[PDB]
Order: sequence, then structure tokens, then C-alpha cells
Amino acid sequence: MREIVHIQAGQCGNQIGAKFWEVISDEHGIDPTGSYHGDSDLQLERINVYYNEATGNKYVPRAILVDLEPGTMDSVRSGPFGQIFRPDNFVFGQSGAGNNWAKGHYTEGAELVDSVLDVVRKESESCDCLQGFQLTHSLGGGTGSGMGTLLISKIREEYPDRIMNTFSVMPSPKVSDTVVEPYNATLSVHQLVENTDETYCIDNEALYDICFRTLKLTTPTYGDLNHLVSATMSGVTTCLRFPGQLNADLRKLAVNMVPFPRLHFFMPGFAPLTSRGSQQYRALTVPELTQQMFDSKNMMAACDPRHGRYLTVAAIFRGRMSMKEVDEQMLNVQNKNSSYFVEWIPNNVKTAVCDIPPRGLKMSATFIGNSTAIQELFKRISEQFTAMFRRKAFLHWYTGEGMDEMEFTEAESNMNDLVSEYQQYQDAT
Amino acid sequence: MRECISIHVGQAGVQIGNACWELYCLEHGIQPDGQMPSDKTIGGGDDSFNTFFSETGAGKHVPRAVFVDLEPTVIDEVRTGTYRQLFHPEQLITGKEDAANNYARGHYTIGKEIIDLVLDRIRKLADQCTGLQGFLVFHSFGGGTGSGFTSLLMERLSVDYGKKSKLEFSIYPAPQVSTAVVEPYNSILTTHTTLEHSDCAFMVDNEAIYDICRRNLDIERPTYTNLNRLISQIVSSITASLRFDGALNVDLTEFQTNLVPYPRIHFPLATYAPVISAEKAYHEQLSVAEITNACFEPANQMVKCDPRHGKYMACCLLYRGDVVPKDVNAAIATIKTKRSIQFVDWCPTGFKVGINYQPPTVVPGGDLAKVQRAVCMLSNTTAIAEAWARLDHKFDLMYAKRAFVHWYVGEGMEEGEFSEAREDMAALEKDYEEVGVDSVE
Amino acid sequence: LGSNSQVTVAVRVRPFSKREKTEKASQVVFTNGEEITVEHPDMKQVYSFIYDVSFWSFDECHPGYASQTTVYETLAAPLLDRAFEGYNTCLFAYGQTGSGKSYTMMGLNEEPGIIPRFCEDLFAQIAKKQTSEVSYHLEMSFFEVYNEKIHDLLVCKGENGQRKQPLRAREHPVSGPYVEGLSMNVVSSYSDIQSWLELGNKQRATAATGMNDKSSRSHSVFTLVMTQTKTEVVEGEEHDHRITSRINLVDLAGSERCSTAHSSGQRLKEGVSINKSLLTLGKVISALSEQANGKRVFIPYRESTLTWLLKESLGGNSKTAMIATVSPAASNIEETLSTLRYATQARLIVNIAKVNEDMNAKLIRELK
Ligand SMILES: CC(=O)O[C@H]1C(=O)[C@@]2(C)[C@H]([C@H](OC(=O)c3ccccc3)[C@]3(O)C[C@H](OC(=O)[C@H](O)[C@@H](NC(=O)c4ccccc4)c4ccccc4)C(C)=C1C3(C)C)[C@]1(OC(C)=O)CO[C@@H]1C[C@@H]2O
Ligand SMILES: Nc1nc2c(ncn2[C@@H]2O[C@H](COP(=O)(O)OP(=O)(O)OP(=O)(O)O)[C@@H](O)[C@H]2O)c(=O)[nH]1
Ligand SMILES: Nc1nc2c(ncn2[C@@H]2O[C@H](COP(=O)(O)OP(=O)(O)O)[C@@H](O)[C@H]2O)c(=O)[nH]1
Ligand SMILES: Nc1ncnc2c1ncn2[C@@H]1O[C@H](COP(=O)(O)OP(=O)(O)O)[C@@H](O)[C@H]1O
Ligand SMILES: [Mg+2]
Repeated sequence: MREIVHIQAGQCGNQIGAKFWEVISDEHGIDPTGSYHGDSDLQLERINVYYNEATGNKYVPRAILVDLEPGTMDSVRSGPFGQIFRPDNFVFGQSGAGNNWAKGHYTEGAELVDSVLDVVRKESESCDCLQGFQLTHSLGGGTGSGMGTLLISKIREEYPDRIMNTFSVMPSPKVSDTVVEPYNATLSVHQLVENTDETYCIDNEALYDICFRTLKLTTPTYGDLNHLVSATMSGVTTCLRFPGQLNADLRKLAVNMVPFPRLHFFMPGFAPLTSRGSQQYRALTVPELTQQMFDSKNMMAACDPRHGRYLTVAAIFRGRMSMKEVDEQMLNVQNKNSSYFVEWIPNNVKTAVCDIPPRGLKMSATFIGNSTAIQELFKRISEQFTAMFRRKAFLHWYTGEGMDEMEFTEAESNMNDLVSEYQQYQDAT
Repeated sequence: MRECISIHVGQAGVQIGNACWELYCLEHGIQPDGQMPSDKTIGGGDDSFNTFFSETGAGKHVPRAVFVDLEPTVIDEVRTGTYRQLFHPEQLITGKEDAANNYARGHYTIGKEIIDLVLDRIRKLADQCTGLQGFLVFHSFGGGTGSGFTSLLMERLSVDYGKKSKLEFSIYPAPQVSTAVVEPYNSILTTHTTLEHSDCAFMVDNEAIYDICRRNLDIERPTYTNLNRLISQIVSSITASLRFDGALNVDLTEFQTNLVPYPRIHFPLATYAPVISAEKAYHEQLSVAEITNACFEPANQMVKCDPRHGKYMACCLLYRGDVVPKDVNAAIATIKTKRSIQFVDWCPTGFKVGINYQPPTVVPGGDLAKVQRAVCMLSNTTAIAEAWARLDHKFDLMYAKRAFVHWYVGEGMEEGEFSEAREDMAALEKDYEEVGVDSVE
Repeated sequence: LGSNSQVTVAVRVRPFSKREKTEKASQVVFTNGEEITVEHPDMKQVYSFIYDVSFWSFDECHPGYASQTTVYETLAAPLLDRAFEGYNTCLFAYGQTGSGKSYTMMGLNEEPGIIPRFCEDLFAQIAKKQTSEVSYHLEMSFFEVYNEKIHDLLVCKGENGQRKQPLRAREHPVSGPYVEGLSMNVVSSYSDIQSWLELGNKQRATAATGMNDKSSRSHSVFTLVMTQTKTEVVEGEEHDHRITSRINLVDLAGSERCSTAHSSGQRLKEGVSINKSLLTLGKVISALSEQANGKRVFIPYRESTLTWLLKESLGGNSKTAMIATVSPAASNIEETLSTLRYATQARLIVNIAKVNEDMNAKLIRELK
């Protein structure tokens, strides 16, 4: 049995994870009490992946909840699926980080992380075989960027042979939501790059465009954006829970997707997304999904993959399909658009197919891609970063908590080198 | 849980405080007698939010506030008004003499004999908390109390409590309108002292609001019972994320980080866009864009300082009510597209956003209308250096002849303290200039 | 930076082992003096390689026998000359398991390696040039890499079930990478050097395996810092011009297949880590050899602590020498070929060495 630990840090991770447990609870037929009210039996064979069992045929999710303010947590408890979480796994404090990475990593979060790890060490030992960890957080704030990367270093040292799969919201290019995004993200990227195996880069600006152009939602709230991310989180681990023709897992996706140990930042996606009124006008076929998967405008990364080259991509399908229709179509993409694919990887596409689709769709698809267009995200932050650091714009709130100017230069060099390591593979000579 | 102490000093503080707790009681369902009949009708809930109101077992809800004047008149309105049964009777009216609009009186002579009580009741209030987030000092430049007593107090709290946010909400002196001859001195004196202890001082001038109420609310002859209701709303938006639910919550240490680049330029402004009458509540949509653009209008600032003569460093936008995030992102981009709004080269992000789901409430008898969404802006601009210069020139004109000085020496001040405080404001005038110089290589 | 110092490569053929005598192994590596020929035992295909220097310790009485002191006086002594000139210097070993890298560098008590001769010759040269004009200051450190963690060899541990306190690496903008917290000890004489070396080698991790009963299961870096403080003809302060030099002498671990040296657990774990580090080093060498041919190439320094801390030696600013160590047994012909290929690929590396005057951007800059 393969099992996963979920960790929800901050206001962005918890508001996502709550929908993740609101989505997963639907595929497995669990109601908000923790009781099973399903129809099929495949909903129970591998329930041990995300959930643990209880006395009266009740199922408690193996989730961990972390923040530095109680507001995020009381929303979960006072909500649709609040009761299922183990109340001893709501870990929190007071006096939030203040969008200061220094406060989440060194000063305040350090006084709370020991309680967090004890909950981790309990859940992990209750598992038969641990596969990996699942973190949902945000870059741009203090808690998710500081308290998250603090846990990552600790879990990695304790569990170095397991996968650390990290879902992360990156800062947008046009409009910020904090002033100190580039300081906090650069310091977080310095830690993720060294202490993860696969991290999925999500951007809120792209999710607005997806809701705008495809779903035709002109008043999209955060409950809808997270309703997109939660899908991708489900598609990745589908083949650990349901049966299929050609199986896959987190370690198999990593091996194919990650050629070098540092280039593990991905641009996710999900199909088939459509308007509620334009669903009875398209045929749901595998080639309809591939056209939607490799579309520049269905990526949640806010980077144009047509400004680079795909190093290796993946495609996790779900439903009754024909493997000729799947492999023939992934081939047509590589041969047609040969310039957006690396020359020294003859087949840049891994595949996976599951026989159990989502609750109300004949079939679904999930897309994971590693491209050199992520260059634009780390390059953009560095220009913001150095312009602020060249004059020490907001630095005196970070040094005041026990940081030096040296630690900023390290995060800049490592980020800038990664920018070149991706750019080393954009030229064809 | 999250708990803040509101302090109001002097007359400009109290008459604002009376408007605030008028509002805090309505949003939470509290009557003036401290009771909450809804909770016994409900059987649950913490709507008696322990940020601003402590609760006893008898059902009475007691506010976390201390305010003091050094004259007994204005508090005595409260000890005999409609809110007497709400407050703790420990309100400081040890004000047998006033500060006579003298710093030297609120900092020394009658600056003491009253402070040991003030620190004790605060320490009692803090000992009732499961965690503090900071202070909220409401005062006014120009007086002796709001200038002197505010400084002595801010000094002591920086020793006993230390690293706790201290947010000031002060009445900045206006360029033309003024109710005193010796305002320039008192402002430069406490500004010198409060600079090294405060973290973010939110400025407001009474001259801008007179025009806001004129043009927007269509009040042709307002008084301080109107100016102080708007100021009550600016504070509610700042402190809303500690009481009610929301999507993007904002704690008090987040203003300290995003709006204060360097430790000496922590003088931001404020405003409130959808300030409209009941009649003009019709005829308008009041979307996120129309409200957000108004906050950048130079005519709707609550401080008389044209931002077009300077550059923006940081801006925190706090939304309330039925607001969707995409509407904010689309709007903030529209502002960065407009060329009359120049940001410093070293701050390409510039904007912070905060969103809440509890709309504003309407104080009955008021001039503001009921709306579904409301916005509060907080900005740090280089234009305010012009206002510091006006005060320094007024200072120099009437200090070159040593006018009104013998009233300050008569209380214990030295002739040299004026210089020591004029030099620190001449260094501040440069730091605002050094920041605004675009970089080169 | 008006120079181009080519990395100087050497090769050393070790003699047959106990294991390689118990198994009746043949001889497949030969020399004709300066070249090195290798033959597959199948009589199918022959390869030849050429290096700047080549040593032959296969048999004591053969012609061309390059003993321990001859290897020293051929490779390490010029590095001491450049260290006295004012350059940073590096000497690093390479080879498969049991090739004899620890022997060639440190050696045994009755056969001192390169380090106990380098430091001794250094102190001796100082004793003849410690005149009134110039003084000398010497610091030493000796650190270890084990499972990608950094350890200090020149401290006396506490007593616990865990007494390997790990340090961390950092990147100074000007000086490059370094180790935070490393005990740098001021030295006075060769006897103190020897005491510290004894302590370090007793602290270094070792284990019995199927190819080395005393195996070198951790990378080891020996750093000397030499500062020559000289005096100009001055009307004022004497002793006013200093030159610094760092000497890095590096003994790395060998590849080691898991099936030949069959052992499970911690041995397997540290072998895996060793293998990873060696892979990254190979990538670095190949990338630098491709830089030498005019292509735009990215050097993966950051993928391992070893290359990260040796960033300034494999390239950068120092005069570098490599010592490949090989075995003549036919059973290890593939690993010998891989080592020799990486070694001859390393000859194409070019580093920009400069003198560390500590006077540029001060006065000698605009003087010249
Ligand atoms: C049956 C029904 O109501 O009709 C569809 C529907 O109208 C459409 C528009 C749905 C609907 O999509 C949305 O409304 C939506 C809005 C914001 C963000 C994301 C989705 C639907 O919600 C999506 C939903 O699909 C699912 O329920 C999947 O199980 C989904 N889980 C949930 O939606 C869910 C259910 C209960 C509680 C919380 C979430 C899922 C996706 C991936 C992996 C596992 C599960 C379905 C069939 C529909 C609705 C409900 C309208 C589509 O959604 C998906 C998953 O692609 C859009 O295209 C599909 C299918 C339909 O076209
Ligand atoms: N906005 C507002 N400002 C006020 C109010 N009352 C007084 N002020 C301002 O206070 C300034 C003068 O300082 P005071 O507040 O009177 O000084 P003080 O704190 O009372 O100290 P004393 O004069 O010694 O009693 C004037 O410029 C007024 O604009 C008020 O009710 N609302
Ligand atoms: N997708 C999504 N992102 C969010 C949500 N709430 C906050 N964020 C992002 O999270 C960041 C805020 O940082 P946060 O962790 O809340 O700061 P903190 O509360 O001090 O730890 C912003 O950059 C937002 O873009 C949400 O509901 N959905
Ligand atoms: N030239 C040589 N003369 C004598 N013995 C040698 C020679 N080269 C290697 N050896 C033997 O090889 C063995 C292993 O050498 P060592 O340097 O420990 O290998 P490793 O590379 O594993 O550290 C030593 O016991 C040593 O006796
Ligand atoms: Mg008064």
C-alpha cells in the first residue's frame, strides 16, 4: 500500500487543500462525517492512500494543517468538510509572519515546527509503505515560503529516499499581492531547488485566463481557481488509487520528467475544461484533449512554452480509451511541432492511463510539462530582486530577525544559474 | 487569539474614539450597556470578538481601551453620556490642568503625574490577552498632549513591550487651516521623538476631509461628528481581518513590512473611495474599478498633498464586501498603465491587496450610505516631503526671533532641543529626496 | 589574468594486489616511456594514451621506476614553487577502487606520500628565506565529505551515539565557495602538521570491503593557506605587502561496483553517494574540456558539495594538477579505460591563474 502525507501551510494551501479533500471525498464516496456512502468497490481498495481508517467504519484524512493565524483554520472547522480532519492536527499559533520570510523560517515558525513534525512522525509510522509527501503552499508570503521550506528541509533529512512533491503558487508578472514577493520567493526557491524532487509551479494570473477564455467565468472566486488545481493534484496520484492499463506513480513520473536533479519545475494543466453551455457541441475524444492539453493557453504556469523547448512532458489519462489513440497522438505532437522539443531526447512523452474516470466525465486528462520557458519566471524575480536589493529597499525587516545580506546573494546566484541551466538547452547548434 | 489595544490621547483622540466604539458595537451586535442579546438568543458564536472587547461571565462586553486627555471635560461627556455603562471607569481624567498647547507641558511638567497610571491599566489589559498584535494610538499633532504625552508614552512602551507594532493615527497640521499659532513647533518636537519608536504613522488632515464632505457627501457646513465617522471606517478596514472572515487576510505586521521601506519614511496617507450620500448611492454602479480609481484621485485623498508632485513607493489596498479578486487584478493593472502615477524604479511590485467578506455597516444618523463593497487605501509617497518643508519654514520664520519659546523653557525645555529637532527633519527631507532619485550605473 | 595555465595530468600504474594474485590476472597496461598503451586481453583492439607525465610503480627493479619521492619531485614540487610565487595550487587524485590514491597522496608511515613531503619541503624552503624583509604565516584545515555532508577532521569529538557535527557550505561573492565553521589552525612546524594529520586520518571514515580492507570511504580535502608578508623600501611602515596562496590537496574515493564489494546497509549508502559525486565530477571535466574548444557550455558545479567547494580549482583561478591511478589487471580494464579517458580529457582544461597580490584596486593596479 502506497500512502501520502498532505500538509497545508498558509492561507493559500488550506483554501486549496479544503477543496482537495472536498474533491477526493467525492471519488471515494465519503461524506462529511467520514462515513462511506459509495456505489463501487474500487473506492475502498486503495482508500489507505490519502485516508486512515477509524473505529465505526469512519475515515479520517491523513492531512496536516499548519498556519500562524487561527482564521484560516476556523474556516475549515466551520465549513462543509471540517469535521473529518483530526482536530489534533490543527497546528497553529498567533501573530502571523507578516509576509516576512525571516519570521516564518527563523523566529516564529521555528517555535512551532517541532509540534508539526511530531504529527508527521505519527502519521508516517502509521503507514505501511510511505511513497512521498504532498505540500500545498504559496510563494510571496512568509508562512508558506518560510514555514514550508523549513518543514521541507527537516522531512528531507528524516526521509531522504521518499518523494517530496510540492504544489506552489508563484508570483504573477503583472499585478503583485505583496510588495516583498521577489525577496521571499527567491529565498524559497533557494530551498526548494535543493530539497525537492518535483514541484508544480502554479500562477494565479493564468488561472484567471483559463476561467475567462475557456470556462467563460467573468466573476471567478478563489473557490473556483482551487477547483482547477485540486483536479491536477488528483490526476497525478490516480494510478496509485485506481486500476489501469499502463500504471504510473510519483517516482515514475519523476524519473522520466526530471533529466537533471535541478530542473524539476513543471507547468501543469488539465482537460477537458469547457463552458456549461458549450458542452453539447464538442465530441469528447482523445485528440480533443491533446489539442487542449498542449495548448499554450491551458497552462497554469504563466509562461509561454512556445518561447522555449519542451525537455520532457507527461500525460496522465483517465477512462476507457484505446492506447493506439493515445500513443499515436503523442507522436503526432512531437513530429509536427519538432522545434518545441529537445533533439537529444528521442521520445519526450511519458504516458499513463487509468480505467476509472472522474465522477461525471466519460474521460479526463492531466498534463505535466517541463519547459525552458520557466526561465522567464526566475529571471523576472531576479530583476525585481536586485533592483530592491541594490538599494536595500525592505531589507531591514529581514536582518532584524537574524539574517545577513550574504544569504540574499546566495539565493540570487543559485536562481540565476538555474536560469542559465535552462537556457543552455534552448539553442540548437 | 488576536487582541489589540486602542489608545486615544487628547481631544482629537476621544472624539474619534467615541465614533469608533459606536461602530465597533454595531458591527458585533453590542448594545451601549455592554450586553449582547443576540448570543443568548443564538446560543453560540464569538461575534463579541475578543480583539476589541473583553467579556465577563455576566454577559457584559467590556472594550479594550484606555483614553486620557489631561483635561476632564471631554471624558466627562463619556462618563455621563450614552456609553457610560460600556467602559471601565478607569479612564484618566487626572487633568486638573491642560497642556496649554505646549509640548513642554505634556512631555514634562504635567507629562508625568499621570503616566504611571496609564502604563498600569495597559499592563492589566495586556495581562488579559492570549497574545497581542500591537497598539493603536489616536492623537493629534499641534496640541501639547497629543504631541508631548504621545511621545513620552511611545518611549516607555518601546521599553516595556519592545517589538510590538505601534500604529499611530494622527491629525496632520494643514497648510492654510489651523486652530493654533504654535502648531509647527509641537509637530517638529514629537516627530523627532516618535520617529525612532513608531512603526507606521497614518496621516490625516482636517482640511482635505472638509472638501470631501463638500464635494461628495454634499454637506456644506460639517463639524467633527462627521469627520470622525470616516476616520472610524479607515480603522475598521485595517482591523477587519482580525475579526471577520476573508479570502486574503492582512495582519498588523503586514503594513509594517510592505509600506515602510526604510525605518524613517513610515509616514503613509489614507483615503476611502465610496464616500457617497444616500441619493448618489443610486445612479452609480460602485464596482471595484470605479472605487479603486477614486483612491488614486488627488482630490479624494484625506491629506492635502498632491501625489503627482512625487512618486509612489508602496500601496496597500484593503477591500471589503462582495469583491472578487480578478476585479482587483484587472484594476491594479489599469493604474500601472496610467502614466500620471509614477512608481520608484526600486519597487516594481508596489501593490498589496487585502479582501474581506464583511461589508461596512451604517452608523444610524450618519451621512454615508449603505453599499455592498468598500475600499481603504494606504500609500507612502515622496510628495509628503513638501508638507514637512512647510512646517520647517513656519518653524524657522518664528524661531529666528525666538517667539513663544519662553513658554516652553518655563516648563523645562532647553533652547537647543528646537535645533536638535529641526536638524532631524532636515535629514528627513533629504532621505525622501535620496529615495526618489532613480538609480544609475 | 594575463595567462592560461593548462591542467597538468599524470598517471600511475600500481602493482598487482593480493586479490589480483589469488585470481590469476594478466597484465594489460604497458608503457614505452612517456606513452601508456592498454590492450584488451582478447587480442582484439589496442588503445594508446599520451600524458604530460607517466609513472610506473609496477615493479621495484624495472627501468623507469618512479618511486614515491620521484612522484613527489615530479608533480608536487613545482606546485610549491608556484605557491611561493603567489599562485593558488590544487592537486587532486582520481581512479577506481583500490587504485592507490590514499597511498599516493598521504601514504604509510614508512612511505610518506605527497602531503608529508610538500609541507616539510615548504617549511624547509621557509627556513632559508625567513630573512628580515619577509615573514610567513601558515594556516591549515582538513575536511571530509561523507554522504554529501561536510565534516571536520581536526577536532576531538564528544562522546555520544552521534558525534559528527555537520557544517554547511556558503558562497561568498568575491572569494567563492567556502565552509562555515571550519577550524583553521595556525601551524609552526612539520611536527605539528604531522600531529594534525595523524588526528585527521584517525578521525576519517574507513571500512573493510571486498577490494580494500582499509577503504577510503569519504572525500578528503587538505587546505594550506600561506601568507608571505614582505616589505617595500618605506619611509614609514615596514611589512606592508602581502601575498596569499591556497594549496588544496584532494584524495577522492573510488567508483566501486555494489556486486563486487558485496555489502548492504551503510556501506551501500555511502558507495552510492560516492558514485554520484564522481559522476558529477566527470560531467564537470567534460564540460570544461568542451569550453576549451570554444563552445558555450554550462558547468554543473552546484550538483555536489565536492565540485561546489572545488569550483576554483577544476576551473577558475589556480594552477591544477591531476593524478590518475590505474591497475594493470585485465579484470579492471574497463574502469582503467574510463579513468584514462577522463584524465586525457582533463588535459584540455585551461584555468586563468593570477597572482594574489591584494594590491589590485589599491595601488599597483594604476602603478602598472
Ligand atoms: C455533472 C455536472 O454537474 O456537469 C459538469 C459540467 O457542467 C462541466 C462544465 C464541469 C463543471 O466544471 C465547473 O463548473 C468548474 C468550475 C470552476 C473550476 C473547475 C470546474 C463541473 O463543476 C465539474 C464536474 O466534474 C466533476 O464533478 C469531477 O468529479 C470533478 N470534481 C468535481 O467537480 C467536484 C464535485 C463535487 C464537489 C467538489 C468538486 C473532478 C475533476 C477532476 C478530478 C476529480 C474530480 C461536472 C461533471 C460538472 C460540473 C459539476 C458542473 C467541468 O469541470 C471539469 C472537472 O472539467 C467543466 O467541464 C467539465 C464537465 C462539464 O463540462
Ligand atoms: N479630526 C478631529 N480633530 C480634532 C478634534 N478635536 C480637536 N482636533 C484637532 O486638534 C488640534 C489641536 O490639538 P488638540 O487635540 O486640541 O490638543 P489636545 O490633545 O487636546 O491637548 P490640549 O490642547 O492640551 O488639550 C486641532 O488642530 C484640531 O484640528 C476632533 O474632534 N476631530
Ligand atoms: N490560488 C489561491 N491563492 C491564494 C489564495 N489566498 C492567498 N493566495 C496567495 O497567497 C499569497 C498570500 O500569502 P499568505 O500565505 O496568505 O501570507 P501569510 O498569511 O502571512 O502566510 C498571495 O500571493 C496570494 O496570491 C487562494 O484562495 N487561492
Ligand atoms: N605503488 C604502490 N606500492 C605499494 N602498494 C601500493 C601501491 N599502490 C597501491 N598500493 C596498495 O593499494 C592499497 C590501497 O591503496 P589506497 O590508496 O588505500 O586505495 P584507495 O584508492 O581505495 O584509497 C594499499 O594497501 C597499498 O598497499
Ligand atoms: Mg484638549
